Amino acid sequence: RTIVVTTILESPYVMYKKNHEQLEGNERYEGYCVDLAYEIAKHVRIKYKLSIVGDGKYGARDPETKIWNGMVGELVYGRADIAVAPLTITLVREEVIDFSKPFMSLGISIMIKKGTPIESAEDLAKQTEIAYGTLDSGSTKEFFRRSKIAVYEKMWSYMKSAEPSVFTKTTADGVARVRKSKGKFAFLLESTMNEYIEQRKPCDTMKVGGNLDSKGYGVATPKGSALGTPVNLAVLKLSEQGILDKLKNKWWYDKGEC
Amino acid sequence: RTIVVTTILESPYVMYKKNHEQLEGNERYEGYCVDLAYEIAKHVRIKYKLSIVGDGKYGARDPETKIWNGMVGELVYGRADIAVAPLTITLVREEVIDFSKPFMSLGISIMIKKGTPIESAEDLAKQTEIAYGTLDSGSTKEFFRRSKIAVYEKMWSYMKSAEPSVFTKTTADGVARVRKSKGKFAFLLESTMNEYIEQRKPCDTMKVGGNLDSKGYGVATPKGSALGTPVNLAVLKLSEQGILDKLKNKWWYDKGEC
Ligand SMILES: NC(=O)CN1CCCC1=O
Ligand SMILES: NC(=O)CN1CCCC1=O
Ligand SMILES: N[C@@H](CCC(=O)O)C(=O)O
Ligand SMILES: N[C@@H](CCC(=O)O)C(=O)O
Ligand SMILES: [Zn+2]
Ligand SMILES: [Zn+2]
Repeated sequence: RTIVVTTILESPYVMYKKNHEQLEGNERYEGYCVDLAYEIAKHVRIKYKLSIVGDGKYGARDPETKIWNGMVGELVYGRADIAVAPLTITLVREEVIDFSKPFMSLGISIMIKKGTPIESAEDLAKQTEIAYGTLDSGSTKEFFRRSKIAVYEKMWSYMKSAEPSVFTKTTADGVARVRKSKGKFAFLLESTMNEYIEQRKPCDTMKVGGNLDSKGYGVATPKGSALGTPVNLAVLKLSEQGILDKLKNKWWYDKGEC
Repeated sequence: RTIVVTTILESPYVMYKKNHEQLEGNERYEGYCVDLAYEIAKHVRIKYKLSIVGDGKYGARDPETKIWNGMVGELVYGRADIAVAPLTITLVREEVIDFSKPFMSLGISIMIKKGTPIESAEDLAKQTEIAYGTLDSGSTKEFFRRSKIAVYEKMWSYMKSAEPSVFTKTTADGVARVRKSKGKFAFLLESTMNEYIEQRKPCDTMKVGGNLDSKGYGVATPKGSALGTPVNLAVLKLSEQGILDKLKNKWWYDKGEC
């Protein structure tokens, strides 16, 4: 009767509240997906408990063991009933889990430290003075790995072999690396995260250029699960009532520091 | 074995080829959705015949007879197997048909004749010198009808009662009205259509302001139909291989005249 909602610590989607160590259960957390989970659970009429995914990953299949990790894995192996997180709707995932229609629309983007001489993916691909990378084990990495587009192929060949590794284990590590590298590292990440960081002190990074693709995040359920339909309709209702727009404003812009 | 694909004449999604009267069947048509249909049918491995929806409408339920019209109706009553068209994914439709994940992301937008003193929905709502309207029987009209947001409520109250009618029967009639009204009519339509028109001679209209919402178009099938899964995966594959981006470029920008 209490359903398990797997999610991930990723600002501003899910973050610890300032006094979290003095709190328990759902009250430990705040952010866009915490609010999204509350609203969906209210429409679908369920009790639920937030659970930060143990391995801190979004979800990918190990090509050897064929085992899924991350939140995708929580759903696949029946350890979580729903995932409410910035989880990208992709073909390979759609084969093994279900997704609501998108609750946010976004694309892969470039983050630079301000002043960096880079305006586009082409600009990065044609030089080597500025290193660039992505989050490990997520959809952005897979994008470069799978792309058959020339410039992206070129970027992948550079990233796959770059030493020291340019694949970070969290988005926050990528951001720090941009910020500490004096313009010699750029980060490839989703425009939503990029746009949030750009609005936060020290206000030293910015998104450059257009997005590389157009896609969306979806609330996910195990394949064939009974919750999938209600959740989907809940997402569409929140979209049409403007709640999703409201929440984006709340967590990105209303508190903008730059 | 030959499946019926309902669609709608709406530039640049489906248009008559220049010498259509000398042609037959699928060869009569060209445009983004014609290409989209071809690509999906190739992945799903089906033969199909394009069929322009008889009533020229997207789809709405008559509140009296409770009968669905337009392409939604073609699917609901089993006269078409698939719809490939700029058909907006909405809650009420999702109750009676299925939709792939979105193949295009868009939002409601304002089109003005260039020079018109209007920058926003607020600007329209607070004056009456400039009339404004929408397409009849589509999702934009429903948006205003259903909105609980102040400015939009105000716009709806004006449109619902405006005389002569501001609800056009096709998008093209709305555009003509903007173009012939010397700045005294603005049109509320999806940003995709708005963006296409803006790139076409006489180059006398433009999109102003941000979009009013964020949503998407989806390929639609009757509820519970076996084609739904394959079509969905086909859409995600085309998205990830960049075909959808390619097609948008082909039909909007590559041939831009402004
Ligand atoms: N070739 C393109 O412009 C591709 N784009 C543009 C915006 C979003 C996207 O996927
Ligand atoms: N309040 C908002 O900004 C709402 N927006 C912005 C862009 C798209 C959308 O639905
Ligand atoms: N949203 C991504 C994670 C972030 C990224 O890969 O840039 C995913 O679902 O895998
Ligand atoms: N795409 C819309 C039609 C255009 C509009 O309403 O602006 C629909 O599916 O109803
Ligand atoms: Zn501590
Ligand atoms: Zn003729």
